[PDB]
Amino acid sequence: KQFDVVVIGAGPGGYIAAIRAAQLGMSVACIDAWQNGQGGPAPGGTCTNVGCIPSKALLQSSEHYEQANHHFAEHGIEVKGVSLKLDTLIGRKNTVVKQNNDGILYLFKKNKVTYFHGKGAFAGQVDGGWSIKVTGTTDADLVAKHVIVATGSSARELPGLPFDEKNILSNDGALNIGAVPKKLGVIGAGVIGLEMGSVWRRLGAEVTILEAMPEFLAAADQQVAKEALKSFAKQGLDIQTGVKIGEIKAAAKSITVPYVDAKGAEQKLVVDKLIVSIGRVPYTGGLNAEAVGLKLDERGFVAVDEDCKTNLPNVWAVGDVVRGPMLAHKAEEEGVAVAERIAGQHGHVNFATVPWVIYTSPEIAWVGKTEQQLKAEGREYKAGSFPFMANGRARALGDTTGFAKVIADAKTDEVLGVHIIGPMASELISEAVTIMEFRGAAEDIARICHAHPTLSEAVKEAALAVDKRTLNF
Amino acid sequence: KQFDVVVIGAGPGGYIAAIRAAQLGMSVACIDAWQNGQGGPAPGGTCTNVGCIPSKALLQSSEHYEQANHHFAEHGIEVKGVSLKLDTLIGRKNTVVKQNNDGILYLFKKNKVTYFHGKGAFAGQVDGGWSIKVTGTTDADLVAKHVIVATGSSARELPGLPFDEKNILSNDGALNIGAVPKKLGVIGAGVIGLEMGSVWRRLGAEVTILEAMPEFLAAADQQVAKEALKSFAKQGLDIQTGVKIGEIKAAAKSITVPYVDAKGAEQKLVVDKLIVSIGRVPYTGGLNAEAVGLKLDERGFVAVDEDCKTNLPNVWAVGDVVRGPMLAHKAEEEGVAVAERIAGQHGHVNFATVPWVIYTSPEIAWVGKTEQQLKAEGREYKAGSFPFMANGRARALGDTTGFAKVIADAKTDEVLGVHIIGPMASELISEAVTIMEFRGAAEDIARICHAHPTLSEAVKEAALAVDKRTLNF
Ligand SMILES: Cc1cc2nc3c(=O)[nH]c(=O)nc-3n(C[C@H](O)[C@H](O)[C@H](O)COP(=O)(O)OP(=O)(O)OC[C@H]3O[C@@H](n4cnc5c(N)ncnc54)[C@H](O)[C@@H]3O)c2cc1C
Ligand SMILES: Cc1cc2nc3c(=O)[nH]c(=O)nc-3n(C[C@H](O)[C@H](O)[C@H](O)COP(=O)(O)OP(=O)(O)OC[C@H]3O[C@@H](n4cnc5c(N)ncnc54)[C@H](O)[C@@H]3O)c2cc1C
Ligand SMILES: [Ca+2]
Repeated sequence: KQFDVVVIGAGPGGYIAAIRAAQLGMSVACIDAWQNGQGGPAPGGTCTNVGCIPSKALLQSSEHYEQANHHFAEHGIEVKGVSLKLDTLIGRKNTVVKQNNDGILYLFKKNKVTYFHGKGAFAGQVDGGWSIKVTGTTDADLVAKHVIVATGSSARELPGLPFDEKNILSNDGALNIGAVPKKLGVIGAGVIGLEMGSVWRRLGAEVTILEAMPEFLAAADQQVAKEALKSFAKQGLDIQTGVKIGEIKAAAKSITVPYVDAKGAEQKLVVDKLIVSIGRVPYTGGLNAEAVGLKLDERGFVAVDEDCKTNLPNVWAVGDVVRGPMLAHKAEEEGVAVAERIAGQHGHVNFATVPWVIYTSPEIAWVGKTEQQLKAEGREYKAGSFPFMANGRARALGDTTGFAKVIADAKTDEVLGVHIIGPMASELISEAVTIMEFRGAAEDIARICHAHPTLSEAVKEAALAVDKRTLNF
Repeated sequence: KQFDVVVIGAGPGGYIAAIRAAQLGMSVACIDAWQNGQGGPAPGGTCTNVGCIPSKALLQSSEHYEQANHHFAEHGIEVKGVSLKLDTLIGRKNTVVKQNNDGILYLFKKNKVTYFHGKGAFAGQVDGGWSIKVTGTTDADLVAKHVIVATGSSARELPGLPFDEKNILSNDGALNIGAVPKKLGVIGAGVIGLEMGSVWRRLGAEVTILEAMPEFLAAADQQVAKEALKSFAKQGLDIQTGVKIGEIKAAAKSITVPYVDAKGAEQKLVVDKLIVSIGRVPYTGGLNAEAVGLKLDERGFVAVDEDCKTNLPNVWAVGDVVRGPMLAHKAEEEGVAVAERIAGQHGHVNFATVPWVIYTSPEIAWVGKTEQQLKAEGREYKAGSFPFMANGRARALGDTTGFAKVIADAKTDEVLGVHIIGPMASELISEAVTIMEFRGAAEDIARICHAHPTLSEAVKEAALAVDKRTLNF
C-alpha cells in the first residue's frame, strides 16, 4: 500500500517521528522487528525493551533494597529482617516494559499510524517514491514518498567474545539475570556499566568494573567525576581504570578475565556472570542499504547532513543510527524535526543543549560544557558551586551527598554549562536546559525565586557562587 | 554601637536580609530572640525551628515508614516485623534543626553580621537614625540608620482554645508528639493540616481533618484539588469540609470536638490529640511599635508600600509580618530586595511568580494563575495537561499518581500558570517559575529538550497539550 511516510524502526526516534508525521496530516507506516518473549510486537526499541526503561526500573527497586538494608534505622524504622524476591523484582520491570510496548501500539492506533511487525528493507525506487519490502513476522510491499531510517543500535561486542545472554551479557542479559551472582564482572565504567554494576551490587553481588580508558567519566565535569568515583568506592564498586584486558574465557562455572592493572601488575578477575558495556554501534542489518546506494560512513552510521537528510532523495535518518549523542531524547528531537521538515517547516535540533543523565546513587546530570572543555577552547569562564550539605531540603531528606555547579562566560555571564551530582539531579537539570535555551545568564538563575525548601535551590546558590555571593554557604 | 542596618528577626526574611546587606558592604546587626532547648541561640525563625525544616523532615521519615510497610513487597523486597522508634525519628529531625541553627550562626560570622541573641525593640528616633534596645538574653543599645522589621508570625488560635502543646497542639506541638496517638484530630485542611495529618497517619494514627471552609484547597487549580482529595481519601485521611465547629473540650487525656457536618447533622469527634492549623498571624510582640508610631493594620501586620517601606523613614518590614504569601522564599525575596534598595539598587519582588508547594504524597506545586482566576478577569487562555501514568520515569519509579498542567494566553502563548500534582512536583515547578520569569511561551517549554526518562517530561507534554499535540498521550 501507498504512504506519505514509511518509518523503519519503532524506537524513540522512529515511533515519535511516526506520531509527529501523523499529527501533521500524513499517512504513515511504521515497520519494526522487535519481538517480546512470545514473538509478538514490542515497540519502543532499545530504550523500552533493553534500555532506559528497564534499567531505570531495576535501579529504583535495587535502591529501595539498599535503603531497607542500610538507611532506615536513622529514620526510626526498625525491622526484624529483609530478604529479596528476585523473580518479583524482575517481574515488575517486565510488566513495565510490556506496559510501554502496549502503550506505543495504542498511540499508533490513536494517531492512525499503520504498524507492521517485521523487518523493512529498501527494494528500490518506483513511480510513487521508494519501494520498501517487509519480511519475517509480516510480509508486505509498501511504497512511500519519504522514508525515515530509524534502525538504531546494537551492543558493541568485545572481539572474539560473542554475547550469549546467559554468562556473557550485554545490556539485554544484564537486565534479566535469574539469580543474584556471587561475583559480577563489568567491562566498561561508562554510564551503562555504572548503572548495571550498581543494580547488582545493591542486590548482593561483589562487583568489579574494569575500564580500558585511563580517565573515568571523561565527558563529565572533573569535580563531578571525582566525587562520583569516591561515592562508588564507598558503595563497594571496585572500579579500575587504565587496565589492559586479555583473552576472556567463559567456562561453564567461571568466567576468567585476565588483565594487567593500571600499575602494571598481573590480575585475574574470576566471576559468575560478566556484563560487557563498551559502547553501542549503529545497526543497518537487513536494511539493504548498499543495494540502493544509501551512504554509510566508515563506522556504520547512515551519513546525514545537518537536517538528517541522507544522500538519497526524500530519505532521512535519525537517532542512534546517525551522528550525535546516542540518547533517547536526542533521537526523539530528530524524529520530531524530520517530520516537521517533511511537512515543510524548519525543525529544530541543537546538540549543545542536550542533557546527559546517569541514574546511579547519587544521580548525575549535566548540560553544556565542562570546565575542561572550556579551558580546551580558551574560553574565559567563572564557575560557582554549592553543596547539598548546605541545602535545607537535602538535610530534611537525609541525603546530603554532592553539589550543583554553574559555569558562565567570564565576560557576558551567559551560562555555558551546569553540572549536578546529588539527589534528583535528573529532574533538577531541566531548569538548566531551559536557561541555556534562552541563552540566560548566571545572574538570571541567581535572581529567580526558588521554592524553599527544595533541592532546586542548590542551582540558584551555585549561580550566586559564580558572583561570589552565595547566601547559604 | 552604630550600624548601617539593624535587622530584627533571624527567620528567612531577616537572616537573608542581614547577609545580603553585609555582602553589599554595609555594617549590619541582626537581633533574634528564638531559644533552643537549653536557652541558647537558634537562628532560622519559624521555618527552621517549627516550620518548613522539621515538617519536611517528618514527612520524609514517615514516607519511608509507609514505603516499608506497603510499597516494598511489589519491588520484591520482603521486610518482616516493621516497627517504629519514634524517639529516633523525632531525634533525627531535632539534629537537622540544630544543624540549620548552627549553619546560620556560621553564615553570620562569615559575612561579618553582628548577631545579638535577644529581643529587639524601638526606643525612639535619634540623629544617627533609630535607637534600638536589646533586652532579655542580651542587653545592648544600638543605633541604626535603617531598620528592617522581620518579626515573623505565630500560630492562629481558635477563640477560647489556647494552645498548650500537650493536648491542643499548634505546628510546634505537632512536630514533637511523644507517642503516636491512636486517634488524631486536625482542625484545618490547608497545607500544614494536610502535611501534619499525613505524617501522623503514616506513623499509625487514625486521622480526621475538619475544615470550616466549604471548598478544599480553593487557591489551587480545581483539577489538582479534586485529585488531591481523592488521593488523601484513599490514603486514609478523612477530610470533611464545610463543617461548623462548636466548643472543643479537652479532659482526661481525651478531646471532644462537637461539630455540625455539611449536611446539618450534629457529630462528635473524640480524639487523643488535636492539632489546630488554621493559619498564621503576624507577630510584633515586644517590638514597641507604639514608642515610634510604627503603623500596623487591623490584623497586626506592619503596613508597607510596594517596596516594603513602612510609615517611618528608613524603617522597612519583610516576610510573614507584612502582606503577601506567608512563605519562606517570599520572605527571602523581600529581605534581599530591601537590602538591595538600601544599597541604592531597584530590587525585585514579584508575587505573580512565587511558587506554592505542598510536601504531601503526592506532592503539589504550582505557580501563576488558575483557570478560575483567568475566567474571572476575562483573559482568554488555553490549558493542556499530561498524566504521570503516561510518563516513563513515573512508571519506572512505581509512582504514577497525578498530572502536570500548563496554562497559556490564547493569543500570545505566554505561560500564565503551571500546576503539578505528582511525584517530585516541588522540584519540577522550578522549570515553570524560570519560564515565567523569562515571560516564556508554552511552545518554548514544548521545544526545549527534556531528558528521557524524567518526570520533567510531563511538563513538556503538558505544554504540547496546550497546542493539542501531545506525543505520548
Ligand atoms: C542499558 C541502556 C540504558 C539506556 N539508558 C538510557 C537513558 O536513561 N536515557 C537515554 O536517553 N538513553 C538511554 N539509552 C540509549 C537509548 O536506548 C537509545 O539512545 C535510543 O533507544 C535510540 O533510539 P532509536 O530509535 O534511534 O533506536 P533504537 O531504540 O535502537 O530502535 C531501533 C528499532 O528499529 C528496529 N529495526 C532495526 N532495523 C530494522 C529494520 N530493517 N526493519 C524494521 N525494524 C528495524 C529495532 O528492532 C529497534 O526496535 C540506553 C541504552 C541502553 C543500552
Ligand atoms: C509547620 C509549618 C511548615 C511550613 N512549611 C513551609 C514550607 O514548606 N515552605 C515555605 O515556604 N514556608 C513554610 N512555612 C512558612 C514559613 O515558616 C514562614 O513563611 C517563614 O518562616 C517566614 O519567615 P520570616 O523571617 O518572615 O518570619 P519567622 O520565620 O517567623 O522569623 C521571625 C523571627 O523573629 C524573631 N522575633 C520576633 N520578634 C522579635 C523581636 N522583637 N526581637 C528579636 N527577635 C524577634 C522570632 O523569634 C523569629 O526567630 C511553614 C510554616 C509552618 C508553621
Ligand atoms: Ca481552585
